[PDB]
Amino acid sequence: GGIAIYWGQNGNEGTLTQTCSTRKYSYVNIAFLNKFGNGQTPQINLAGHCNPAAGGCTIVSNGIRSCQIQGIKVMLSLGGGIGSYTLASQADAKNVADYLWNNFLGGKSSSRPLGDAVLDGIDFDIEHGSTLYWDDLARYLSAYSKQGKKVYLTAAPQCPFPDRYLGTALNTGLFDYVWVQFYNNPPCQYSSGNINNIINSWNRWTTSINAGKIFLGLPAAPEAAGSGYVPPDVLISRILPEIKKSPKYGGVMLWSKFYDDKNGYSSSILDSV
Ligand SMILES: CC(=O)N[C@@H]1[C@@H](O)[C@H](O[C@@H]2O[C@H](CO)[C@@H](O[C@@H]3O[C@H](CO)[C@@H](O)[C@H](O)[C@H]3NC(C)=O)[C@H](O)[C@H]2NC(C)=O)[C@@H](CO)O[C@H]1O
Repeated sequence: GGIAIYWGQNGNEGTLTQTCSTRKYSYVNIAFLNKFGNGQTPQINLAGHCNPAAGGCTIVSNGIRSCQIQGIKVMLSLGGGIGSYTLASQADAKNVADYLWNNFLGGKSSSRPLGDAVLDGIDFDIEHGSTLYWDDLARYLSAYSKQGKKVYLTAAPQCPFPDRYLGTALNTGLFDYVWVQFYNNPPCQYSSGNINNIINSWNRWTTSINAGKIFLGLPAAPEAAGSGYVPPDVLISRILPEIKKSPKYGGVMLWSKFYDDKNGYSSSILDSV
């Protein structure tokens, strides 16, 4: 399969064009539209890469076009660890789907934040806030595919099955790629020597949800998460031999481009995925 990567949360990690030109990733999730819902004006946060006021982040459409011409899929990730995002009602789900359509996908807005490129879909990295209406947000975004171009739906649930924020949304069957985060969660992640908490968790997910492909989400360096790091040699010798048997295996997802560069994790595992 391929490597999905999160880009956008450290200004020293290189441009989106530098990231796609690496030829290591097949999917890039742009990290974070971290404020929306509840009448808030939506705001994208891309750390030190650019300030979105007055179209500062509009240069990012160059990197999106570059990645797409190389067949890389590019999603805008909603959520993240830090932010006031929430949906207050089903009406709010409609209003947010609307904004996302016109500002990031095929609708139209004078003020598109990342510029004129049309992203491939929306990633759900919902970690806190309401557990409600995310299934409605996924339905309203799917319905836009009926106006000709396909909107991809991905989700990054953390590994406790079911995810309290994303379980109802995952049960619709509308998601294309699900990259389960097997880190910062001791009961389902790797701890030295023990591979059975992560494999056993992998089994609950690949047999329970109705989705296109499931990926093994990992931290790219011991510094990228509080816990959950797996050394390259353990991943390749002990975990991937078992999870690649699954027909739903899609590949591996890595939290952050930034850490991946410092640690050379992709460079170590790219042919085994
Ligand atoms: C271990 C890990 O990856 N943790 C992630 C957090 O880093 C991340 O929060 C973001 O942190 C970065 C780095 O401190 C923030 O970037 C700074 O942003 C300001 C403007 O907001 C900018 O002036 C700084 O230059 C920029 N620093 C750099 C090096 O680019 C960024 O604002 C934080 N993001 C948010 C939403 O607040 C969070 C995000 O959820 O994820 C952690 O996992």
